[PDB]
Amino acid sequence: CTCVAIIMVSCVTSVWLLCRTRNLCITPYKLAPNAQVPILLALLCCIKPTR
Amino acid sequence: KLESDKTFPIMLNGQVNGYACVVGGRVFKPLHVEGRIDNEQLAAIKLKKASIYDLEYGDVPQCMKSDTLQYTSDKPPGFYNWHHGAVQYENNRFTVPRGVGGKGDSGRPILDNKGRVVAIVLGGVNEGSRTALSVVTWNQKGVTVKDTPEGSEPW
Amino acid sequence: KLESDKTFPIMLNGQVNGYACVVGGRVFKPLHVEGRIDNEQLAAIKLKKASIYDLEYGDVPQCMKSDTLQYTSDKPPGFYNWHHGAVQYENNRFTVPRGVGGKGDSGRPILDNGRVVAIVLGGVNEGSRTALSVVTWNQKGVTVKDTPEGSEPW
Amino acid sequence: LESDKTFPIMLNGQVNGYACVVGGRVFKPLHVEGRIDNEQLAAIKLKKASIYDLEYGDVPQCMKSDTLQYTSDKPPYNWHHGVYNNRFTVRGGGKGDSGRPILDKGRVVAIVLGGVNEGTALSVVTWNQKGVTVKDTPEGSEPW
Amino acid sequence: KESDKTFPIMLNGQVNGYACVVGGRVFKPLHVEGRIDNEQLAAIKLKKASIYDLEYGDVPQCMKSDTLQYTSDKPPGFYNWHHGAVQYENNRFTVPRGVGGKGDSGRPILDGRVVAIVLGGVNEGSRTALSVVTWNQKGVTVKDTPEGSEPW
Repeated sequence: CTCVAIIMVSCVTSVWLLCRTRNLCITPYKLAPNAQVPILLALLCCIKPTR
Repeated sequence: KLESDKTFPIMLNGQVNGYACVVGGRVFKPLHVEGRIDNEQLAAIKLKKASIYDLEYGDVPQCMKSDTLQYTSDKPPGFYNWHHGAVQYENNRFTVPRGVGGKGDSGRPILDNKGRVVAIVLGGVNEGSRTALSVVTWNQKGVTVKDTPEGSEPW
Repeated sequence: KLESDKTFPIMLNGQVNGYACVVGGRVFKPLHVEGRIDNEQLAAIKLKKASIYDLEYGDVPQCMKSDTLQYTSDKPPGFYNWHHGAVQYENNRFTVPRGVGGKGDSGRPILDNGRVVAIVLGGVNEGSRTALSVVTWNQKGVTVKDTPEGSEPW
Repeated sequence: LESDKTFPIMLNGQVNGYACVVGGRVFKPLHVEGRIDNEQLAAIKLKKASIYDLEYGDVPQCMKSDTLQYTSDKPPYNWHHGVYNNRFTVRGGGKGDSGRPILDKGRVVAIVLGGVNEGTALSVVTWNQKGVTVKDTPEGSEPW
Repeated sequence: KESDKTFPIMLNGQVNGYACVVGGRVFKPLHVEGRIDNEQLAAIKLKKASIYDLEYGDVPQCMKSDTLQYTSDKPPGFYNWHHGAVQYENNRFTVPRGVGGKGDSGRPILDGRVVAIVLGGVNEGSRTALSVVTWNQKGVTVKDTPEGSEPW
């Protein structure tokens, strides 16, 4: 019970951290549609190509 | 001066405390300021939050996508038009004359000669005979960046 | 033509999506247009639906009770005025010039030289006149829908 | 000219009555229900007073200096439609002129709430000689 | 419009407040800081009345006869000021909105006599109601502070 509990909280906290970073990665580019989205960021903080 | 229509005010307890502006088929509004945008179609959209820029941003709905401003990061220093008058850009700082703007002028777009928005104003600090504006701009690469002179106070 | 502000533009997301026409002390709108009437007093009434005829109907309040379009089931073939121009009734078919009307112009009445003769709901491009889908009222005066084959809602 | 500052209430899209701001507080009679037709006064929550038949409330911050001003001295006065044995009479304002202040040198000395045709007296709220608020309501008054 | 007597209070070459010599005594608002641009005046010991937000001292003997006079008679109406008009009404010192502001506190109000020393305000609709230290009906010094007044 403890081990499922600790893996659950760690996994949820990790995914929360990651999705937070995902947002904080895309939003600068999201907001500024006309810039170039660096390829590395494009593939890693995986992104739609905006117009 | 004529494109200033597309910014519309927010109503907070019945009074205007700020403005929401539509650019790039995306409506923006400062986070710090509360209210409901004074029109119906833009009142509906769930506005997503961007704390690190103090900007709530949302996807303007369909039928007025072609009715929005454009923007560029190309910002040579000089005079740039703005609702209350000109804003002089120099030493990587936007500054308007002393005392113009204040409470309620947040979210006001700053345009260039060709109607393209260069920044949205969020605050200010009065230095000497001028007042420097804390804004949200796009850098030379063009990613969004909050620019705040020291001691800027939200509007 | 001018006695048309009895007819009221409904609004969906701020722009006029269709029109709701007051005839006979009753507000009509078509189902296929969704949205809100652009009038507070008309915004209240519970509109009862009728799919077979594709109309939602409501009893008007008193304040406009005497100020409502009349109708008529007498429809000789001929020209009947309509907001966007005349309509021609011939071969028991309501038609308009090719290229006038379309999305949004549903639910605008057809009047004669001024009682309602039909309320329009759609249309198919016949030819160089364009046939219309209308809820006409038959010679007995019971309401009926009139669809050329393959017409689509406006 | 200051009648602009009696704000018409709306209910179901018609003028059910009016509400007025005097002395830095807004005033709306109970009987006439409605949404006030003004955004900045819409957000004041009106605390009721049945015994004077007026819900009232302190006006928002940014209109304290733009209220009409009253006074209790009423020698036996002007009013929206054109009005004083200690009784306000005027035969032919009716069903909807509820809450209409009755001005004087631009002071309000009453708010009208209803009336009875003395075939026509006004059911009114005033302020007495010592200045305390009181309702003066004629026998047979109907609200408007 | 006797402007020699008036000294701005100086920080870094800009005006932050106004301290006035009235009736042979220097008064200033306590919350404003700084120095008079005058060699003789600046050294004088100033004594505080915290409740009133008023600092007072004695001006030197040489300037005792060259100070503006004060008077407590303030009927409702209009008074002269450098930027325009000052209203008295209903026991409020009122000004039309947007004339006057920060760094104006302590400014004396002239008819030329001083009747009331502004310390603050609040801008309300079409009119700014002034927080001011006055003399009551019996001549006693009293602060009148409208609710929510931000000191100027």
